[PDB]
Amino acid sequence: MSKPVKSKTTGKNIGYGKVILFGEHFVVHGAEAIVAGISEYTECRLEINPGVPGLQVDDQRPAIPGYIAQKRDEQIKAHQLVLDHLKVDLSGDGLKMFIGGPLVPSSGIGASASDVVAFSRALSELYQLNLTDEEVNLSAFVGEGGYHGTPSGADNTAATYGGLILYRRQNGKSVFKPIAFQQRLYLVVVGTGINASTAKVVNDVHKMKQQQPVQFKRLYDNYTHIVSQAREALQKGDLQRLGQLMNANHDLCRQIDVSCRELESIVQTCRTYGALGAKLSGTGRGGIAVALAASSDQRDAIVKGLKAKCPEAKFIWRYTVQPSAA
Ligand SMILES: C[C@@](O)(CCO)CC(=O)[O-]
Repeated sequence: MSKPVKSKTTGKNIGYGKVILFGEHFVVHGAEAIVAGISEYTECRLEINPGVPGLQVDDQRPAIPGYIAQKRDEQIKAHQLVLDHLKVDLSGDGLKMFIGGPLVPSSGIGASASDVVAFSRALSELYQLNLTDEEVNLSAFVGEGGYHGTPSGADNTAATYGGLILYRRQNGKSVFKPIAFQQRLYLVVVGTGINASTAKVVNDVHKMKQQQPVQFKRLYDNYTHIVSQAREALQKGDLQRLGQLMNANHDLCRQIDVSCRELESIVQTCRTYGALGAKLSGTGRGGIAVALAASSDQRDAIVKGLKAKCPEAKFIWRYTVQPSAA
């Protein structure tokens, strides 16, 4: 059982946000996915709470209205899973937790993973556990079990490592590797305000494949071609090509029936206002859409356009993926 070495964290213990750039839904069936850990993050600060047992959560994340209250019971389970995993006993002296960072918690942004990653790093500091990224990622994965469900590993992996990540089901579980990229990704991420059930939509897609094996196989193959090109576009640093491929990916997502009217409105407006590419991101049928801008100034025009002309764009965020290398 781990005992606290520090009385208060002084580090910057964070978990990155996440957007799926390519391959939501198709990844379930063996295709390669591109997941982006964004710069924007959740921070966890910890300090000892002498004589006061348990974990006191001071959650001040800039979450969308109602989100924190909705997710609190899951968060309780999640934090306790991390605490148990790391063998931390708070039955005597507990902990005060402060949760901050600029990441806006909302469905589709991997905010729950960001939370448990930040918490795992903060615990590692306070208890001087010297956790590797691998160990942080596992702690987060375990904790993610407290939210529903089930975690693929993509959210926690993006939250602990950051940057661009190749995600595939291989031999025969989730396999992750970093993607090297030399350019900044200027993203507009848009929340619909609608929460969809990952499990239901995935199972609906499973049923579509069952009902139309030949048609689904074609869409699946069409996807593998897009992500193959997406990888090359990334290696080249051709953002215009990447954007075009994002659009093509969205088209395939509509064909497996994971879009909706609100998402269509957002992507249409994004493209109208000069986005290189725009698509739903993640589960679909609600959640977030993601648009790629060529620059920061061109991102301004898209945000302007969405605010003015797209009422379905309930929440609008400027997110960035920092380059991995010089
Ligand atoms: C729909 C899906 O591809 C992404 C949901 O965030 C499911 C998964 O990858 O486990």
